[PDB]
Amino acid sequence: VYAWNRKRISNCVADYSVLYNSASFSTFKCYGVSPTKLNDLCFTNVYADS
Amino acid sequence: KSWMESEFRVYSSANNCTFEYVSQPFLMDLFKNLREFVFKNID
Ligand SMILES: *[C@@H]1O[C@H](CO)[C@@H](O)[C@H](O)[C@H]1NC(C)=O
Repeated sequence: VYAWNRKRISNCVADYSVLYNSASFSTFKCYGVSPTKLNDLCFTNVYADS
Repeated sequence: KSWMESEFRVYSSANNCTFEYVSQPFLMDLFKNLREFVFKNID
């Protein structure tokens, strides 16, 4: 966690519907946006912090 | 019986990358040819 990995995602078609239905998630909370609205939203960049 | 690239020394470091894109891999061949390009930085 102190060295959390960050991946920069850009210039690609994000597939939120398939991604959110792939595995089992014990916690899933979105703030400032709904999970299903992302299929209709466009963003400059994405940061994936794992 | 074919040239093979083995040296690339252009930048010493690369930090805080702001874009990256790689096209599909291919083979480059190692009467003339003219390659013209127009580079425009707008908006
Ligand atoms: C990269 O960005 C971070 C914060 O976004 C900053 O602290 C760091 O100094 C930047 N890297 C360089 C080489 O300036």
